[PDB]
Amino acid sequence: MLKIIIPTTMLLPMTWMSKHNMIWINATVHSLLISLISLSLLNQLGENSLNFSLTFFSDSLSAPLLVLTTWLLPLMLMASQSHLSKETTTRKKLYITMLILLQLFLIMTFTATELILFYILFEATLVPTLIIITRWGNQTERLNAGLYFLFYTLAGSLPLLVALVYIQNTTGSLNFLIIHYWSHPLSNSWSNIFMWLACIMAFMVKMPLYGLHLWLPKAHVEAPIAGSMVLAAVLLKLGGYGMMRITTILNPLTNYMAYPFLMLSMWGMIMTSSICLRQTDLKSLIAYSSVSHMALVIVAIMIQTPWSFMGATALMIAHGLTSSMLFCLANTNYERVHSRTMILARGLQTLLPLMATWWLVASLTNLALPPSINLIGELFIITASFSWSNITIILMGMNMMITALYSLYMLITTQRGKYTHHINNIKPSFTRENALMALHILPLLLLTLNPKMILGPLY
Amino acid sequence: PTIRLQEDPDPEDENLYEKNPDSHGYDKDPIVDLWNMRVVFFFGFSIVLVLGSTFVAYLPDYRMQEWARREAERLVKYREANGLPLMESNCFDPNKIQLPEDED
Amino acid sequence: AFSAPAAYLTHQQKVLRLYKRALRHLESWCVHRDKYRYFACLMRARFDEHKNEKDMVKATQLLRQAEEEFWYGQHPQPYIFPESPGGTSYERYECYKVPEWCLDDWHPSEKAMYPDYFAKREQWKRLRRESWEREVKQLQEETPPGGPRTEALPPARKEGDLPPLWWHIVTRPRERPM
Amino acid sequence: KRLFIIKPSGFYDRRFLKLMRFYILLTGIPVAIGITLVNVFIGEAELADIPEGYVPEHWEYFKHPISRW
Amino acid sequence: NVLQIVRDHWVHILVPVGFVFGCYLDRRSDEKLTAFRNKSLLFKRELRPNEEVTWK
Amino acid sequence: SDAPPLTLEAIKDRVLYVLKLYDKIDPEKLSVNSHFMKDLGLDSLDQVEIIMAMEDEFGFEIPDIDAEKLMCPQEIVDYIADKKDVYE
Ligand SMILES: CCCCCCCCCCCCCCCCCC(=O)OC[C@H](COP(=O)([O-])OCC(O)COP(=O)([O-])OC[C@@H](COC(=O)CCCCCCCCCCCCCCCCC)OC(=O)CCCCCCCCCCCCCCCCC)OC(=O)CCCCCCCCCCCCCCCCC
Ligand SMILES: CCCCCCCCCCCCCCCCC[C@@H](O)O[C@H](CO[C@H](O)CCCCCCCCCCCCCCC)COP(=O)(O)OCC[N+](C)(C)C
Ligand SMILES: CCCCCCCCCCCCCCCCC[C@@H](O)O[C@H](CO[C@H](O)CCCCCCCCCCCCCCC)COP(=O)(O)OCC[N+](C)(C)C
Ligand SMILES: CCCCCCCC/C=C\CCCCCCCC(=O)O[C@H](COC(=O)CCCCCCC/C=C/CCCCCCCC)COP(=O)(O)OCCN
Ligand SMILES: CCCCCCCCCCCC(=O)SCCNC(=O)CCNC(=O)[C@H](O)C(C)(C)COP(=O)(O)O
Repeated sequence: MLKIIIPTTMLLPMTWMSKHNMIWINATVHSLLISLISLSLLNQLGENSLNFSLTFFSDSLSAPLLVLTTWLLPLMLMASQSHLSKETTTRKKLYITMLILLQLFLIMTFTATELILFYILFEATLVPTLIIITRWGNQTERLNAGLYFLFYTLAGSLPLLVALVYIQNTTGSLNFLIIHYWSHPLSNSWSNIFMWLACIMAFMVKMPLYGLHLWLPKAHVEAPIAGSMVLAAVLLKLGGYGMMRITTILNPLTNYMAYPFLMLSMWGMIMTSSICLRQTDLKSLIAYSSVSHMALVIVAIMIQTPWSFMGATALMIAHGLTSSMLFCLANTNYERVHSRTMILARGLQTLLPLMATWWLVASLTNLALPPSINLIGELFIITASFSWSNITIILMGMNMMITALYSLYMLITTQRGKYTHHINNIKPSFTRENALMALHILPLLLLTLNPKMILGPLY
Repeated sequence: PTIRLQEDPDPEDENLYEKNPDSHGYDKDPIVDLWNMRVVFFFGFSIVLVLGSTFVAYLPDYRMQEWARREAERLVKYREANGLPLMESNCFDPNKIQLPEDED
Repeated sequence: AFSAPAAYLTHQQKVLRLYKRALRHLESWCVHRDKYRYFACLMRARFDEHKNEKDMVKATQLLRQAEEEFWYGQHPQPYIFPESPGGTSYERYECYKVPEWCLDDWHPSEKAMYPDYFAKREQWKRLRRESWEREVKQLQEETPPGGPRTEALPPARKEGDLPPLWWHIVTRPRERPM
Repeated sequence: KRLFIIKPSGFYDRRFLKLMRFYILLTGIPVAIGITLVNVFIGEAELADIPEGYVPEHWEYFKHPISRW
Repeated sequence: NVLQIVRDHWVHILVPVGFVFGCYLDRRSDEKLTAFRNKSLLFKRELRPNEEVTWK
Repeated sequence: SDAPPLTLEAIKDRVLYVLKLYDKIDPEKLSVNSHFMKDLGLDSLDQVEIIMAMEDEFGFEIPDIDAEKLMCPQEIVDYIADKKDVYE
């Protein structure tokens, strides 16, 4: 597994020893090659994981997450080099260093065998993200956003640490293989109830769960483009991965402790999806669609069935790709008109025909058009929820209807109608932006032909 | 002075097409910009997208799906000829199980 | 849509608009031309019956009762001209109207075709550049200190002058741009 | 008479599309030719019984030549 | 002339060799987890008359 | 194909044709520059009917604010030419 880690670490001295006008080229090429190397982890077994060493292992759940993480870095570098043009050389290298450190932390987080090491890396991912948001964000709110990002997460994860070192003191180990094999039921007691809460709330805040999702519309909106791309595509999935990993110790306590979270998720799906209908900020609309999509992953993980776990894995990957593409698409317009108001620039299909096609495809994948993997994950979760209770079809059905409404609305407001008369600085699309959209959308469509690669360990 | 400080005016954004009408939007320097475009296109579309997709398509069956199909065919053939049930209700043999003493 | 609106409509304007609207809805009800001619002459007679009323209270009351009559008796599906605001071709060609400033972003290979068109465009751009300060000066001098009372714009009063704020009216895309 | 049609600059979209097409084909066409040549001249393996006293290599458990490689 | 290329393009070999080194460090790791090599109840096997280990 | 490229002379011809078909206005007296009120002694109500007849002739609707002002056939021709983008 060091054959991926060490090349990623070499991106730092390579970036710092590069010419002033060659950092973007070198970083992009070598991060793409690291993605190529990362593709080898998709060769998974049917029975157990790829146990590289005592420290690192790879499973059918973490391999697609690793591939998405490595694939996202070149796209972030491509999306960042436009608005960082006037920046000094050393600050450009510092921004690229922040991105490389984030990738390194995420790669180790997804493959750590022991839960304390996983916790340390999963918390270390906060520092580069906060620095990115609060140093390179554009507005004065970016400071407050940073605080919201910092303290929502930590207030959730500080109990988790206390739980973890507690568990090792009673079971003897925090190794995930040992934890899974030597698993024992959780009794029905107040102490076990609070241990269950300490093991779960940290991940719930990362998803985030409706009710503790306030930090997200601030952090994603105020962040720079690469910050929001990594926040939506990978950092939200840390909660899903951690919940999937930690659920084994939780049973049979999860059957009754999951009710408040299932109610919050199944209602906040409707709440945030409807919030998207009345949103004057385009980037804020895209951010809220993420909460609406992750409510479904929370439901799938809480109900604890093989179909739900498969659906949650597929939906996490598909949402990562689609939300990253949507944030980039909004940034293309922002770098033209310098405002995130959705109705400021209209009728753009007339002026930018191919970027309109990109918008249409992104909106189609957002509303889970078959046979996209967005739809595969959504439908698997809906089927498992129907098994859990038939009445769920009403809530699930309603969410689907609303999701299509605010997606196409987002399409109709920005692309159709007539272009505003005063704006006259709308330049033709650059090759960089078009390629950035294509490198988002082509892997998404290609994953339809081999969905077993993104369906997790329950396939 | 009714201004609170000495400050630069906010500068207007630069159009890359003014000096490089075929600008690709990667860099101000035309040569560096063109090589950024070529390197992104080659290493993203030609290498990772095509060769990576081909590599993933032809991955060996380490998930043992064809193996499981073959084993299932073997046991279905064997059981049907024998007249034994196609599938067994209990995965683990009863003889090796020691239930508690009595039902009460 | 070309004339500036006024602060209000006078009584004469209101009754004329009512006459036109009632005639159009009557034509919607009376499909055939002879029947429309008959009842339109009856409508004109009904309007002429009080043509020279001098009691403005009585005239206003009569106009109000006429409005109440029309609203009850209006056709729920009035005929609309195809390109009128309610018609079936109202904004059909707006997707084809492209602003002329887009031509500035054409690649030089695109501009290599149509050399005469772009030479004429350069002359038009020079004309627009050269007369802007005179138009601004004219507007400032003509308008009152408080500000302009109405949206009416003045014509060019000197010889080599263009009417102020003319570029976007003149360079309208087209009604059938493609 | 023929009139001028005011359009946004279509040069850059067309250039991007032909660049993407070329850079995809540059490797895709050789890959397709290689795959079909391998298929035609080096077919899939044939399922056989393991000869007595022979331990197959791990790659000898797959039937497609590319997967075996 | 070799310096005009090498002195400004050597940063292009950091990640490749960093990959190669990484692979090496994996193999050495595999040499510390051989306590059950050819000892599992599922894959225990008589060695071929020339081979020394079932895997490296 | 579609409708021919309608020209200025055609607009003038159709406007004068419609006016000459109006019983209130005699054909010999009517001129392109004739005012509908001073020259023809026509009331405001009468004027509205002419505008509606022009709408029916050319198949498009003239807004009331725009319509009231048109007092000469030349004015109507110029308005129609401006709407249809007629330059000869
Ligand atoms: C354009 C830019 C925009 C980009 C768009 C976005 C894309 C982004 C980039 C993505 C990169 C792609 C990566 C994917 C790689 C995956 C490749 C792969 O896995 O290959 C699998 C597959 C090969 O499977 P395999 O496991 O390798 O072979 C197994 C056997 O052992 C082998 O069987 P065999 O040994 O018995 O013989 C088979 C052999 C031999 O074939 C033959 O010779 C037999 C032909 C019989 C013809 C019979 C008459 C002809 C001759 C008669 C006359 C001669 C004699 C008489 C002379 C006198 C004349 C009268 O042929 C082959 O091996 C097939 C060649 C494979 C080509 C694969 C194409 C993808 C390459 C990857 C790169 C693509 C990049 C684009 C560039 C593409 C360049 C082309 O490739 C296929 O394409 C199979 C498709 C066959 C299906 C037929 C159609 C079925 C219709 C059902 C659907 C109907 C519903 C409506 C929907 C219709 C929509 C179409
Ligand atoms: C906005 C987003 C916030 C995040 C949402 C987190 C939700 C956390 C909710 C925790 C789920 C359940 C907690 C404990 C399980 C039962 C709680 C209680 O209501 O049920 C009865 C509990 O009995 C009594 O009701 C005691 C609880 C009453 C005192 C607690 C106050 C709860 C009020 C709600 C506070 C708001 C929670 C969030 C704070 C910010 C069960 O009856 P009983 O048979 O006797 O007890 C069996 C439990 N045993 C086995 C451990 C013994
Ligand atoms: C511009 C104009 C557009 C229209 C014109 C284009 C012309 C048509 C071209 C489009 C082709 C249509 C596709 C038709 C389907 C045929 C392809 C199919 O056969 O290949 C699949 C194979 O597809 C691959 O399995 C999926 C590729 C995996 C995608 C990975 C993306 C690369 C990595 C990028 C990083 C992104 C991060 C992802 C996070 C997880 C079949 O899978 P499989 O049933 O097995 O094959 C059986 C035989 N085998 C097993 C021996 C090989
Ligand atoms: C962004 C906001 C997120 C908020 C997350 C905070 C909630 C975390 C859940 C509680 C955290 C503390 C739990 C302690 C760790 C559990 C380990 C454990 O098992 O210890 C228990 C002890 O459990 C406790 O003592 C916990 C009691 C609570 C102490 C601190 C109170 C915190 C507030 C409680 C309610 C809030 C929790 C839900 C709020 C959700 C977020 C709004 C039993 O051990 P023993 O003593 O050995 O018993 C067996 C032998 N006698
Ligand atoms: C299907 C249709 C539904 C039915 C609609 C019902 C409508 C009511 C029918 C009867 C109409 C009335 O009451 S009529 C309105 C009642 N009041 C008056 O008429 C006041 C006097 N009007 C004038 O003095 C003006 O000069 C003027 C007459 C406008 C001419 O102006 P010109 O000559 O200077 O253009």
